[PDB]
Amino acid sequence: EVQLVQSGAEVKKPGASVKVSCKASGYTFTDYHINWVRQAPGQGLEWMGWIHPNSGDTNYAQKFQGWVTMTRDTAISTAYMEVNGLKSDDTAVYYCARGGLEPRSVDYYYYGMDVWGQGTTVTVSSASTKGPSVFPLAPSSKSTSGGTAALGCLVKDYFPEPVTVSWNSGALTSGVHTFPAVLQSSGLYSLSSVVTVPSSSLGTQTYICNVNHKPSNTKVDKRVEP
Amino acid sequence: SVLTQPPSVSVAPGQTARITCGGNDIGRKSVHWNQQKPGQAPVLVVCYDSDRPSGIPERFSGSNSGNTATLTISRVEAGDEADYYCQVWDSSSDHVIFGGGTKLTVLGQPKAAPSVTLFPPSSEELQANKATLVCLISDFYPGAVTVAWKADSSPVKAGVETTTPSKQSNNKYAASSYLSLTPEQWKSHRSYSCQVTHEGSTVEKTVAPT
Repeated sequence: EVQLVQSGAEVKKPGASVKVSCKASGYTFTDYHINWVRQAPGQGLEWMGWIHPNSGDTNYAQKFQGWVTMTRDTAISTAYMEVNGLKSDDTAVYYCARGGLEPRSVDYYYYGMDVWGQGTTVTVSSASTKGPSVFPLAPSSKSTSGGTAALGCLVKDYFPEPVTVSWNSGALTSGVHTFPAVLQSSGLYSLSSVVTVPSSSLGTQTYICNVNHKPSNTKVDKRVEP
Repeated sequence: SVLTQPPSVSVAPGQTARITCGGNDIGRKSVHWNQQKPGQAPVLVVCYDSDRPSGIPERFSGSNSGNTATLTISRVEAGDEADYYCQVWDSSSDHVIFGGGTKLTVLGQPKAAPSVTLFPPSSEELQANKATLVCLISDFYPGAVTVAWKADSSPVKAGVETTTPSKQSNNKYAASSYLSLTPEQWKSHRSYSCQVTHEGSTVEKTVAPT
């Protein structure tokens, strides 16, 4: 069956280039256009352009023309997309898709996309293994149920995923809410972990978040106080 | 040329979902529709306005007239949850254009409004010459939210980082949003706000350097 097999994840420094590949099988490569479409995290599909592998002719979208390059190697049935001068807005999944929907009318002479590749993830980042900085989030009762308080730990600017967080060395698990990390424009991650506790415990009970980033061999035990 | 879709549509199981795609004189073009199920590659569900590729359920129907193309899904089932996109080709610019996409939720539980918790920068972070505001959003359904930040009364777009929602053990959703500032910025305004919009209702929390 028709498949488009795409290359794997890349992590690239700002200003660098990345060249991703799309290998066609199950049909004759020169029979159909290859389209490229990218999708930034949580956002919409954005068409970049197409190439026809027979002629080699390209059609670049205005937004991408001249800092990306589409090529193909028909000897190995592979299309390439090269993105230059990478910036944080270029962190995205890059898809290739076959122009297999033949036009039905000369008035709309367009080959639509039918079969999609699985996408190549490109992360623009300073890219080096980096340990987190951990900051306390001091207790507040403003947004919790009556008689309770939320306190937490901010775990900032680490790479790659993941970081783990426990409280009081695991002795505290009720009321813990660790939020999955955000990948920032910087290409570094941040996450937060909050626990909800009795407000009467605050002047008395000690709360420590235990943070572990194994890739950087970093552990932090941060005391969180009123 | 621009194609407009609603960011989200919610429908009960068994009811009919309608997803619109607006475009000036879109009726003249042939419209194709993609379904992108969570974490899966896009697939074609409707081609040339109203045709179904093989394998696609007969419940999927398309229409195109005047200024609006519409994807219709009858007797919707949970497995239909996905982001849907229309696309056309604009001959005047030789561009392929995708609509902004529609998140379709098939309602498996009643709607649930978000709880919002906002933390100011810690004195420790400020000492490290950084400032991060932390806005934690939980217990909402459907799992779609938008976050806006303000400095005093003015919108702030720089330095904002927001997660996609993630399903909690209670089967509701959580997300988080972060605003990065310089200590000088943080100290020179009277307040900052995190505004969370969910299903047309808004929760706003505010913190002040004082």
